Amino acid sequence: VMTKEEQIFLLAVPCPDYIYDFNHKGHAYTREREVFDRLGMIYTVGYSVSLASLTVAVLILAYFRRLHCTRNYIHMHLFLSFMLRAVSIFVKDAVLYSAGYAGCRVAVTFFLYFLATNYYWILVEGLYLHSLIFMAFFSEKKYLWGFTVFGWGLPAVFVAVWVSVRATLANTGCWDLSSGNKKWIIQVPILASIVLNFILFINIVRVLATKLRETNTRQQYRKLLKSTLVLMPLFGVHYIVFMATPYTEVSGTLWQVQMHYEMLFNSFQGFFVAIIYCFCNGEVQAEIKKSWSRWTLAL
Amino acid sequence: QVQLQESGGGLVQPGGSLRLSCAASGFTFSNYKMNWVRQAPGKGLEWVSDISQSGASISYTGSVKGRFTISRDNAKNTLYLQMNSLKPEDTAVYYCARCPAPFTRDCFDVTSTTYAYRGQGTQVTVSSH
Amino acid sequence: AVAEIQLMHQRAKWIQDARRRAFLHKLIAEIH
Amino acid sequence: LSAEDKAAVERSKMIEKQLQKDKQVYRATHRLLLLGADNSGKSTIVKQMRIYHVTSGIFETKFQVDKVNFHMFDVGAQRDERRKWIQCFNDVTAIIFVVDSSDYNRLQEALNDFKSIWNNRWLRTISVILFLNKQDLLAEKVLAGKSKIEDYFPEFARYTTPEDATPEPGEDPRVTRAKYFIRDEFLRISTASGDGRHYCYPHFTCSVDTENARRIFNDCRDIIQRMHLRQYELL
Amino acid sequence: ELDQLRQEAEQLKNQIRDARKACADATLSQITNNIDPVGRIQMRTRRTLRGHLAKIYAMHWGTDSRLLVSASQDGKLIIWDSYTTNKVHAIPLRSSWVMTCAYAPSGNYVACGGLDNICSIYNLKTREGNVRVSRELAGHTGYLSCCRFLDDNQIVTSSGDTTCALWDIETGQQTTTFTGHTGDVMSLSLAPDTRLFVSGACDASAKLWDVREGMCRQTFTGHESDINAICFFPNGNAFATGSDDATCRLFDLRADQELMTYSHDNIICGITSVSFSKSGRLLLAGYDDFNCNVWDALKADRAGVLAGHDNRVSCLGVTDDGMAVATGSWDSFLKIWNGSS
Amino acid sequence: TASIAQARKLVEQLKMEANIDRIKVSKAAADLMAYCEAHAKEDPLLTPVPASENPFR
Repeated sequence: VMTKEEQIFLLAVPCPDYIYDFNHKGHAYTREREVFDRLGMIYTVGYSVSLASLTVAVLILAYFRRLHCTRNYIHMHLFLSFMLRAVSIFVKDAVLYSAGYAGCRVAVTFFLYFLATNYYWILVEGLYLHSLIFMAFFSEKKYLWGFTVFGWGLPAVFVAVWVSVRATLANTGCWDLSSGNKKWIIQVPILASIVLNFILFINIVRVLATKLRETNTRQQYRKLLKSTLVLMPLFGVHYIVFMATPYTEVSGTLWQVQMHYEMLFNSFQGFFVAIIYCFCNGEVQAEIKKSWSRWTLAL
Repeated sequence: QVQLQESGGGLVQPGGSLRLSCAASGFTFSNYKMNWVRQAPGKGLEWVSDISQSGASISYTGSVKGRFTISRDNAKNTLYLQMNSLKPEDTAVYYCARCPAPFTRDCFDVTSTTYAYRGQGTQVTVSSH
Repeated sequence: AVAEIQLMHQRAKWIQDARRRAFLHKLIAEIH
Repeated sequence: LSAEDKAAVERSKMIEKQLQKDKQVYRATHRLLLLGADNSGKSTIVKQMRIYHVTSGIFETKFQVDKVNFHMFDVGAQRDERRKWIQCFNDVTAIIFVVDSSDYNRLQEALNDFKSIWNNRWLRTISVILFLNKQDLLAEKVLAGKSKIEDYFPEFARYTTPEDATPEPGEDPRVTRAKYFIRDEFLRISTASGDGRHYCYPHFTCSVDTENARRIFNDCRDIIQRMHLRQYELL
Repeated sequence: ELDQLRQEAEQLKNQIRDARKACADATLSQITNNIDPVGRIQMRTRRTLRGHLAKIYAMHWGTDSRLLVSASQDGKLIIWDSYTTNKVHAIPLRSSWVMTCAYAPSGNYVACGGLDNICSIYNLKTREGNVRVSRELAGHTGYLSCCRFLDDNQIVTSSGDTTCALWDIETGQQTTTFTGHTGDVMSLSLAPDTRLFVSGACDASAKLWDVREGMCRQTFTGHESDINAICFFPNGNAFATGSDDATCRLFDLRADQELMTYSHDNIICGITSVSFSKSGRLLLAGYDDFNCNVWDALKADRAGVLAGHDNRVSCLGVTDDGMAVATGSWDSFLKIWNGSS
Repeated sequence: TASIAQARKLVEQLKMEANIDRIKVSKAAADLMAYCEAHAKEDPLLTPVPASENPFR
């Protein structure tokens, strides 16, 4: 562990004589790299594509003032969280790759905070969608400030608590290295959040069933399947697929496929969400067509 | 001025055949939906049948369904109504009504007693002598 | 386990172990 | 900035905050449009909802159900021509269309009115709540047997009771068949056009039953939820 | 008896048609072909009004062309300053379903009405500066479709009961009644001298009435569907009518015949609001296709298109000096359009 | 009923409308063209106004 098996191993030194190996005579004077590089390239490309698509979608949505609504505001917040997560990941990759420097800890903290905010906004999307059926329908509908506080301050509070605990307990150089169960302080909430979001997804599906049978025919099942497919990226369903898998050694089979699945689906989640909610949306397409027609007529 | 003139009617024996003609002038006949209304003695206006612009969708009321046939001729700008197997309860005055708006599928005030886009109508009396 | 957090922890652990392993290998190559 | 300009700005700000309060009040209150024939029991429903609370032109009734305010508007004094002012109700939460099921002769008029309001250009995105009123009168008329719906509607001869029917346990099967025939006759017209942008909620009303307003409540809730499902393109 | 009267009426109609044919020698478009065409017209949205909660139904410009009144189905009547976009007054309305509004020429009173069949007039120059219901007018048996002030004490209103009324503010009772329409009267236009007014009904008819005398003068039935809007020419000898048949028609009082027809194959939806410019050279008509069209009043050509409304345009007004055109739409936004060099 | 009275009133209205002098449509069209041309320079919509004089800037 670390470079301390030489500084504290001065006893220029004979053989230890208490180790079965390292014969007492005399005196003391690739595949993992390939898979790591492949995963890095895959998730870097995915995050770059997602960032480009999301910033284009944000610009398009901000251009049209009529699209301004609570649902679109929450979508904009989610897109901003995804963009910040991608930027933080890129900065962390640049800094850590290619000893207690302030920049290391700052980059790690920013990456963790942006990841937590992204997960919390993914949860907030499902929370608002579920509220629109049970809480909101027939009740004040605006809760933008409350959801914003929940998605920003609470991740900030828990990240600050984790930073304080790390500084007080170990503070061992860069904070990339994990020390004990302290990392769970970040892992325990976020994963649980995802679980809650998953539950909400199921509830949404239940709603998406109970109305359809009221209005009726295999077209009902086709529409239900389409709605489930377009709602899967929003709720982060793919997280629960490999959430149950604990920490595993790099030289393994389950770990490698889990890492590939995560670095593909999480990377493409932003791109899929942008396509679904900003390119296939009827209102956005209609507004773009109207703007293009007006521009052509004016010119 | 939008006007419609109706021809055909009078005394008719029960179970016979009758032809009602309507000539409309002052507007494009192919653009508007056409309707037939009846007013019985002591009873209000009631919708009978309707035909669309192209005649693809033709509908009748349940009282006379399968008994009356309504058609239109855009080239001659006229409306025809063939009535067969008449009944004494059909003794009434017939009005031909036009859709209030063009290129629409809904008729709102066709059966209205003060509707202006309708003809004077003709009396048909199904009696046995 | 969070995917990104687990990956970064494993990569940092491998780096820390591999620098030590390279040091040990280069120190023992001269001896043997 | 001029003093007069500053006074105008502050007065505009006061007007803006008043309008914001008015908007907050308005969004929490739903609006409903009542339609029906003269012989229909619309007046009885209005009287019941007024007493329970939970020249003139138009009548307004305010009732609160589950801490939710509803304003129901009824036509007070208007001519038989309704092709123009109906466009004023293109943004109402729901349209309660009450139909008298006891008058077979005027049932065709009710069907024509429902078809006209269902296919209206400015009523395409407005859901209509259907109340088949006078259920007791319809049951008594069916049990009497003096008049049959076959003469008025020949299609009733070939009609069959739906499998998914839920009749009252102490109800004659003929009454159930007739009421479901009327319900399906309305449903065929409703489903003939619309493409799913607006929905119909056929309910059987006894004109004295208390649940009716609650039913509307539930119906309106569903509509709002469906509206949300049309915002996310889930339907 | 009835048959003889109907035959006499038909003979009189035929005689009137023969007289109209005899007095018609050349078409308006035939002699306007030698004038310079107006050409393409482009107008930009200088100002946008926001704050209403429901669809805008009607609006009216003031005498000074600075303050305007906007009516929306949310039960609020809002006075807008066209220059600085500041709101002057926000009058709460007892009846939320308001279909028309009017602004007095002196700017001291504002009128509104709708499905309640009551014409409510409020005083904007109260002693304490608080708007209160100055007067309520009752007697119409139909929805109030259009109201226009004549002076500080008289107003002309039209309702759906095929009847127009003249109301005196001091007494609150009708003084002159105009009858003769068969369909619902939609809108009326006052002459510049306030001596005659022409109103269109939902029977493809437009009738001219005298305020002081109180009987119809000319009747025009050149349209095919219900006429929704009508505007008066600046000279006072002509008017224009827009109907659901996607066709505008220009009628002349002295000629007693239609002057020009404005229609095109690409436009098939109804017409909601029409108005003339200061000189009458251009006719602005809002349609159900979420926009307005400015037609050349002489050559019957589409001079320009004003688009940018998310819903149908309900009301269109032109200032007295013609500085800008205010168009209200059901999207709860009122847009001010003007041209630039 | 009032049908007879309404018909008589309509006949009287048609009679009083018939006995009016009608100007030829050509003269009315010429007068309208002259009026439009006279006020053409006073129409801000027909002739755009420079932003210096236009208050809607």
